[PDB]
Amino acid sequence: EDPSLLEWDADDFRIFCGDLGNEVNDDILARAFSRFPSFLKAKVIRDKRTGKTKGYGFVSFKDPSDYVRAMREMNGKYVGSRPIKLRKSMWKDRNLDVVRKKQKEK
Amino acid sequence: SYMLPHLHNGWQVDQAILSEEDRVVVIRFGHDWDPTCMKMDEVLYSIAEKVKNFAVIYLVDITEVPDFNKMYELYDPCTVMFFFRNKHIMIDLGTGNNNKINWAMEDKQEMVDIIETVYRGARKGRGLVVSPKDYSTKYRY
Amino acid sequence: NVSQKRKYRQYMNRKGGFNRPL
Amino acid sequence: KPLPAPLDGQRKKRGGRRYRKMKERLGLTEIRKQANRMSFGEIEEDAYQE
Amino acid sequence: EVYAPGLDIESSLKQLAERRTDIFGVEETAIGKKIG
RNA sequence: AGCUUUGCGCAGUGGCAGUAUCGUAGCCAAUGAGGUCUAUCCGAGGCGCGAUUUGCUAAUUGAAAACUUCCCAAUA
RNA sequence: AAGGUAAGUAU
RNA sequence: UUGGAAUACAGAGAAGAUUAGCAUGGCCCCUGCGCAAGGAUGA
Repeated sequence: EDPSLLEWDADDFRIFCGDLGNEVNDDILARAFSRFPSFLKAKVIRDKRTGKTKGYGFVSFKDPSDYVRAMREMNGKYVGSRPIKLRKSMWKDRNLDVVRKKQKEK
Repeated sequence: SYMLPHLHNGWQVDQAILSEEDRVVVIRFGHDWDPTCMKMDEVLYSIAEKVKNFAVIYLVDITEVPDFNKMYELYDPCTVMFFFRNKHIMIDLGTGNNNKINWAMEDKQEMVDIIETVYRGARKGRGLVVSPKDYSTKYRY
Repeated sequence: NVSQKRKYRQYMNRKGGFNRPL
Repeated sequence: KPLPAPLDGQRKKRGGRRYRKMKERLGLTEIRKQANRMSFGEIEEDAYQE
Repeated sequence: EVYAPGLDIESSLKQLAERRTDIFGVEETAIGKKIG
């Protein structure tokens, strides 16, 4: 149900950014957070009509070393008002969900 | 002996307060030659070494910078405004004016506790925060 | 003895009307 | 020696057995045994037994 | 460092001595006297 | 050729892992660390400082524990 | 007289 | 399945919490792998 996420699946090292202000989070904020040279992702979940972000975004990088570096590099420090939180993206696709359901037997 | 940094110009204090990141900017308004303000400056100097990591103290002179006297109603000695995160915090300590500490603290540890509580409140994002010790009474008895 | 489901009004986060729907 | 900045407490990312071993080694297991509950009715001790 | 440099400290002390004339200046005029 | 002594790294089990342990860009060092037993002497660092990886998953509280459409009049 | 301004969020 | 409705907002933590288990790492016994190497025996 998320074709864009499939296009975003190219970069493996995906981090979940949380505690984002509705107006605080922006593309410029992601660019300022794009310390590593690898291509980032500024996509953040937001309201369909008003565009008010729920505070959760995902940043994808092709460098797991940059992932590890940024895990402790930008924990608690963010340019805007609301301080940033970083979590290991436990994101799953429908195929992974079906595989987990099948393997839940043992 | 009042060796803390002092704002020679009013606009310098403005940009100094603006140039803050994850720190609390304690701007102590008043005059160094006042005796109660001298005691407050001595207390701030004593605190400065212990809490310099997140608490920065930056004094200013009302005569040197009178433009901010009317901004926050600066008409008393020993006034302290915890202008942190570019937001004037609401520090409530059992007083009518819960945004200004206008008397020298009796003990340094009390001021350290107050400033760390202010830092916690500012980091949490709330614009108001209470004090563990109410100052409605001076505990004179 | 029977008991149908009980409905409720969604006053919170409702921009449809100022007054709660009935 | 400046005092450390009181950052907001962060819980353990993943509770480990070694972390559980530290919890087993150090914790409030003995304090939990001593119940601080007080009966609504009066106790047999005096007002200021202490 | 947190504290101001030596020049700033000297300037602050000179200003304090010039303003507070109780313990500075030729004569003790007043606490807030511009000229002692 | 078999076998044995021993250590490092790795692999497996077991074991301890807040009197448990490393880190140190500090510091005394086999040219001799450091002794209060032994001072033609024992021989190992002494004692500071900085602290106690990563990953899986459950459970609890709360209205909500954060993974990229509601509702309305009737109907297909 | 008072010691009795919740903060937050864009308008 | 159409179309649209979608001062104010929210409100004392939501700037997503609390507690707990297993594995690994580290440590160390045993054993194994890689491997330095000497020692003696036998046809």
